[PDB]
Amino acid sequence: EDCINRHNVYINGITYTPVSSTNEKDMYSFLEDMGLKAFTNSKIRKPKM
Amino acid sequence: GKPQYMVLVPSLLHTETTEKGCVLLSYLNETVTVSASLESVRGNRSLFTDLEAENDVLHCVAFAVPKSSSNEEVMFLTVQVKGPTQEFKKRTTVMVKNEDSLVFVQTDKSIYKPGQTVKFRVVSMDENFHPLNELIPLVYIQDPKGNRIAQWQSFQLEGGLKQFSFPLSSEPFQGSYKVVVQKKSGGRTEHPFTVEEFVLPKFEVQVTVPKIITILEEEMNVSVCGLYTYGKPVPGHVTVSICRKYSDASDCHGEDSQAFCEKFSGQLNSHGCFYQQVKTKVFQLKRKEYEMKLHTEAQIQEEGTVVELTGRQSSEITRTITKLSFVKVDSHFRQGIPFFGQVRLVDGKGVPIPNKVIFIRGNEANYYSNATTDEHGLVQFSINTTNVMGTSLTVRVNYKDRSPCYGYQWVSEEHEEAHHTAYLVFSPSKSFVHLEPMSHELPCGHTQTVQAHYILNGGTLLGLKKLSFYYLIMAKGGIVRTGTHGLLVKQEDMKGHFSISIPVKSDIAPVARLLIYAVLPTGDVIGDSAKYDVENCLANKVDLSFSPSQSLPASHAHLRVTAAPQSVCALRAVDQSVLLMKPDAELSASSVYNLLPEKDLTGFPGPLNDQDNEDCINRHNVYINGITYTPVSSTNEKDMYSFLEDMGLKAFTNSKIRKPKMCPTVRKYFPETWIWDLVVVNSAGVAEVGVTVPDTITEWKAGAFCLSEDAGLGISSTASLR
Amino acid sequence: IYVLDYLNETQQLTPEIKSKAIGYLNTGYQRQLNYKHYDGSYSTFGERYGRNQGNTWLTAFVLKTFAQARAYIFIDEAHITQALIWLSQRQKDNGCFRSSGSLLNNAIKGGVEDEVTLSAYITIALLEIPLTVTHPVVRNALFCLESAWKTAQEGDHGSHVYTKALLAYAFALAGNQDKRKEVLKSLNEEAVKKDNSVHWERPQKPKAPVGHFYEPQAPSAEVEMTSYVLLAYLTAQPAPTSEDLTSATNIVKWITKQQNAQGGFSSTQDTVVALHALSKYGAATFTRTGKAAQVTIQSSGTFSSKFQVDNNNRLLLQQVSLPELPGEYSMKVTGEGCVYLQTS
Amino acid sequence: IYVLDYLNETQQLTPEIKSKAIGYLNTGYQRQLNYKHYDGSYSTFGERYGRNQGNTWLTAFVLKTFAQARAYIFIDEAHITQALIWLSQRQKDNGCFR
Amino acid sequence: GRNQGNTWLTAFVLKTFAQARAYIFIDEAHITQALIWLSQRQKDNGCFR
Ligand SMILES: *[C@@H]1O[C@H](CO)[C@@H](O[C@@H]2O[C@H](CO)[C@@H](O[C@@H]3O[C@H](CO[C@H]4O[C@H](CO)[C@@H](O)[C@H](O)[C@@H]4O)[C@@H](O)[C@H](O)[C@@H]3O)[C@H](O)[C@H]2NC(C)=O)[C@H](O)[C@H]1NC(C)=O
Ligand SMILES: *[C@@H]1O[C@H](CO)[C@@H](O[C@@H]2O[C@H](CO)[C@@H](O[C@@H]3O[C@H](CO[C@H]4O[C@H](CO)[C@@H](O)[C@H](O)[C@@H]4O)[C@@H](O)[C@H](O)[C@@H]3O)[C@H](O)[C@H]2NC(C)=O)[C@H](O)[C@H]1NC(C)=O
Ligand SMILES: *[C@@H]1O[C@H](CO)[C@@H](O[C@@H]2O[C@H](CO)[C@@H](O)[C@H](O)[C@H]2NC(C)=O)[C@H](O)[C@H]1NC(C)=O
Ligand SMILES: *[C@@H]1O[C@H](CO)[C@@H](O[C@@H]2O[C@H](CO)[C@@H](O)[C@H](O)[C@H]2NC(C)=O)[C@H](O)[C@H]1NC(C)=O
Ligand SMILES: *[C@@H]1O[C@H](CO)[C@@H](O)[C@H](O)[C@H]1NC(C)=O
Ligand SMILES: *[C@@H]1O[C@H](CO)[C@@H](O)[C@H](O)[C@H]1NC(C)=O
Ligand SMILES: *[C@@H]1O[C@H](CO)[C@@H](O)[C@H](O)[C@H]1NC(C)=O
Repeated sequence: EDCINRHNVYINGITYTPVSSTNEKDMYSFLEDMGLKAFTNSKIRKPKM
Repeated sequence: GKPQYMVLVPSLLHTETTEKGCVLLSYLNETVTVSASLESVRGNRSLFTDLEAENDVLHCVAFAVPKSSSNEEVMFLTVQVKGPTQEFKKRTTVMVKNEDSLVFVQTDKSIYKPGQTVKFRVVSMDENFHPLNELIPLVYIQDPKGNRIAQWQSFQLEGGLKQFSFPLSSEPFQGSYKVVVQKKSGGRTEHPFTVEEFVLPKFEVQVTVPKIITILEEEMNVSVCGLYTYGKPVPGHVTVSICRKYSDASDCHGEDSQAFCEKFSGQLNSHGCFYQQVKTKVFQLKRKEYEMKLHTEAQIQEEGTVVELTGRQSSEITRTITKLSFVKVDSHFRQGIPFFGQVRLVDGKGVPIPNKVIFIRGNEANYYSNATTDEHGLVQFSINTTNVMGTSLTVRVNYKDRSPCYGYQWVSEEHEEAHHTAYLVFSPSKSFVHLEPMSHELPCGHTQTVQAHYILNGGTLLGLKKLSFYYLIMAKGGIVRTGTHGLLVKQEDMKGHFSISIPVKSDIAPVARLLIYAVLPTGDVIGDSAKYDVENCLANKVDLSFSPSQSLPASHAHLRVTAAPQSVCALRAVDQSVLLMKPDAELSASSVYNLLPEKDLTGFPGPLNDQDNEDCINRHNVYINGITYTPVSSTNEKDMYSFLEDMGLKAFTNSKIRKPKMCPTVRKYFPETWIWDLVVVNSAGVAEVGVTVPDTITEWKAGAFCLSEDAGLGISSTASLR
Repeated sequence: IYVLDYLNETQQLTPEIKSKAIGYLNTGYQRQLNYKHYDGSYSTFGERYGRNQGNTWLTAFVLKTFAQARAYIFIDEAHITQALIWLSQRQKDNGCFRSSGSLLNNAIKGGVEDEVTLSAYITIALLEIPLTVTHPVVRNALFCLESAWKTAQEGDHGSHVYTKALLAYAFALAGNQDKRKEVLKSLNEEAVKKDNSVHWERPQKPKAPVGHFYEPQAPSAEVEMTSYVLLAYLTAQPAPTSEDLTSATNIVKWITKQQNAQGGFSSTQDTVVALHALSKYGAATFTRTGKAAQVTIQSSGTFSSKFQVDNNNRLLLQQVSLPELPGEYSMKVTGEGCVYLQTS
Repeated sequence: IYVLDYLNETQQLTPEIKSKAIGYLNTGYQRQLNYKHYDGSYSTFGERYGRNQGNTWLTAFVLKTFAQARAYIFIDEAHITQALIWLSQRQKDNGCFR
Repeated sequence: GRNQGNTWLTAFVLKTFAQARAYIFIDEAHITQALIWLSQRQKDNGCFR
């Protein structure tokens, strides 16, 4: 679904840094680990799509 | 109020030349002593110059550097701030170099006839253009076969010059010769002249052809005349021709690109010329057809004299046709001040065309806005600053899209666009100083004033009203002038415009790199830098005033020369027939400025010198917690070091300048050269009483130059006598 | 280089080997030069499509051996000055040098990757290149090296004892005769004597200092250590005292015994300094012209024994007894060349 | 080699060029040695695959220039003797060399 | 497999696998598999992405 990781490639700070994925625990992951899906409005999933 | 110290020095320090370097001891914590020490990479060679520093004053100091046997040697320069409380020091590599003098040779003539004595004079000056009594080891005349025919060894120039003479043989080699001067360093300054048998011409062949002509053309106007003295024309049966060379494919036994051309014929009118228009349709000037040559043949009547003149063979049929270009646009913008940029329209013979629509494009802030060319084909505009770093700005006009069949294939006639990519500066405390750009040839002997805009929104921090702004101007690879300005601010004071004066003196050579910068107690530096093209001028103002205008084979003619109060001036007067024959080798102000080494210093001496590592904080963080962690690479953001690097001077400092990323009587005779001589000017000018020449069938064109210890050298405007 | 150097000082040398050596020497120099960066640096790989960044230990190492190399075979001085300059660009007043060591394999050195141990190597290598103590890079390095001693001198927990050994030769080589003996007294006290043979070592099987770095380099620490300290003992500016060299001779007895069966030593950076330390001792001890060396050992009570040591004898353990119950003996040496007298 | 040789006999020479030269000289020697056969020969292809047979003019050429080169820098005498020997193996009394 | 199927190519395949299915018999799973993937890249507003 809507890929927001490939949206940004350039980024500020003191130096520019090109994108690469993350291995963390998002709310979605817990609901997935539970084995149930969720229809929602609020922020539940990590952006990396 | 966190203190700071700063010292600026050029990255290329000329040995045996007074090289200026400035110091800024900014905060009043105590009385301190600054001291730069230059020393060798290997060996015990060592120096020290103590610099007398005062608090919040930009005190300057110069110094001559000792000679090195190696043409270019790299050495260690370390500055040291010694004080009871704080003791700071920093090192970098600098390159020393023995930049030799700029010398030249003037010859009595461009061409010689055999048996005729050649007279030349050699002269030497420094980067500051003033007579330099150098010791030249060698000067010699090389014939066309390459044999050195005459030479003058180890000699010193008395008034920054020396005149010479070589008698040519009765049976010399017909061709081109050249006098050469090998300096002590080796730097061979060459200068030619031809030798051949010839009958001088009495009359010129004035050919008039459009300097440049449009590809889309039906016909064109062209004319040819013939005069000699006081503009008295001569009648003759002219036979002009107008041809072209498609692709200089080198003959192939069928003419060197001798491609189709309409020749012409006619008689010249007295009190006039022969005029003609020619249809260009015959030439086609399309399908890999490049340029044109225009021969003449004013076969002078009442004589059997056929003097041709292959004049104006620079009549171009350029590939471009509809064009535009920038004029005054900033290359440095900031997210907190909408940038401004001017553009101009040009086509064919640089014709500016008003009242025609343009199409600006900005892939960033989406400034896709049209406008129309005002009088003198021009459009100024500004855009809103709210996006990423690199901002690309292109400007398209009239018809960008069109169908010229294929791109490469058989013929292209592109209509060039104009484009630019400005980058932002790294703002430390959201504060910045912008310099209003005025790129255009600045006239010397006329002061200019530059506008400076300042943003200090919480840039004060300490909140003290008094804030010092400093500026420096550079040229010829060294700092020339220095100054300051004291802007007295509020606690927060972001809006304001203020300008600084600048006299265009001429000690600033063609390049004029100007910087400005602030010194905040937050330990930050904010500034800007810009380049201004200066017109090529001499300091010794001289003018040749030939007094008895025209005359006739007379005696005593008053020829005057105004110059510096005390100066040696080399005069040269010759028949404008030998000058008509082969034009003398260009000797103007522009000729001398090109002779100068280090016309501009931009960037450190990169091939020799390199250094960009003193704090690898780049790889400390392998990544940073973005909404999804991402690893680092590199950057192109502009900062302060970059402006000092672009200037070509490095800086020893304590405050934040570089971005932390530091890891990646019904008788006739005697005509050739009338007067080859020199004179000394009294306090004003000097009048030379030259006895007039008798075979004065033509005008006598004559020029000169001067040397003064104070006002450098000068060059006269070639004054004639009819 | 150091084998050619050692073979020459011992006097045992052959021209059929000198020639066979120079061939492997001149070739390796030119092959090494093939991995030099535009800035004068050197990298493990070379210059693989311009992407490679410099390792400050290999450059410094190259320079120390291009300083040595330069004595037998001719080296282009530009390569050393080019390197020296690049080393100064990686030089911070505080902490002397920066660790830019990007490599794959670390058996190549003995340094603890520490700014102290790295600067401690660059400072020897720089001093070893004949450079004055008044030089600006050595001025900002020596100052860092005094601060590194007074910080490592606070206690037993002071970067352990490896760092401590390099600080000796560096000082000795620099000329702080006073600070040299100050670090040398606290190392001599921290030494481990044995059967007439002294040495230096880390904690045998650690147990207490735990937290491994890649793999164990301890067999190479102990070899390098002693030989670094032997150089510090031999390196006195006027000349080493009889008290310096007699203590140095004991260190020699250990290293010479502790040798790799096939030839050389455990690592490589420990084989290099062993041979350099041996040859530098060998220069001080041996003599070329004064072949005669007479010795006389008598007693208060009519005892008399004397020997002639020289090029035909040195390779031989000349022994004598005659046991008189209350010893009152006088050892008298004459002529030239040294003799070691061990009484048991 | 022959430029270094000529510059020296004319007397017009510089140490900043002698050094710049020796670098391109010692490198090229070692790079050329990389195409030497086990038998002392030299082929345009070199060792690669181990199926190449010595170029009779290339070997002789190498030797003529390794004789010269040997004066300015230091080329291992074994390489010349190795070559000389292989040149003799392809030497027929009649018709001298093939 | 370093790719993400293009929405037009998939849709095209499906339109022609619908047609194709009339003369030559096709595996219905391939169409349903595609149809499902097309629904995953469907936003209420702006229909398809
Ligand atoms: C390698 O083996 C070489 C022999 O194959 C050794 O060469 C010998 O080197 C010594 C000196 O290094 C020469 O001795 C002579 O010494 C006198 C006086 O000494 C002066 O120089 C020393 C420093 O060297 C200094 O301390 C004194 O104050 C003196 O100023 C000179 O007058 C002579 O000219 C000469 O140099 C031997 O002649 C020389 N050859 C032989 C055959 O012994 C070399 O030392 C060994 N080491 C290395 C690293 O190469
Ligand atoms: C070419 O390269 C050389 C090496 O790079 C340059 O240096 C020269 O090096 C050689 C030694 O390798 C010097 O040799 C000279 O030998 C003579 C010996 O006497 C002979 O000549 C005299 C007459 O002059 C004659 O009477 C005798 O019978 C001998 O046959 C000595 O007298 C010299 O002092 C010197 O040692 C070269 O002379 C030296 N060059 C110079 C200019 O010193 C060399 O310069 C390069 N170019 C040339 C032209 O050789
Ligand atoms: C003026 O000098 C004093 C010392 O006389 C400076 O004090 C130092 O400040 C830094 C932090 O900025 C401390 O880490 C140091 O320990 C301080 N002492 C010394 C002796 O350096 C002070 O920075 C200066 N400026 C002001 C406005 O006080
Ligand atoms: C240049 O830009 C202006 C404003 O963006 C355009 O102006 C409009 O033009 C139409 C007719 O083409 C008018 O009906 C409107 O009144 C104009 N104003 C606005 C704000 O829309 C203009 O068309 C552009 N020029 C060209 C050549 O397209
Ligand atoms: C460095 O030492 C030498 C002695 O070898 C001396 O002659 C020279 O003058 C010294 N240099 C300076 C600048 O003091
Ligand atoms: C060319 O000649 C025509 C003659 O009518 C004239 O109108 C035109 O101005 C001429 N071109 C120029 C550049 O003067
Ligand atoms: C940007 O500045 C321009 C000034 O011409 C103004 O017209 C525009 O409304 C501004 N827009 C924003 C987003 O600030």
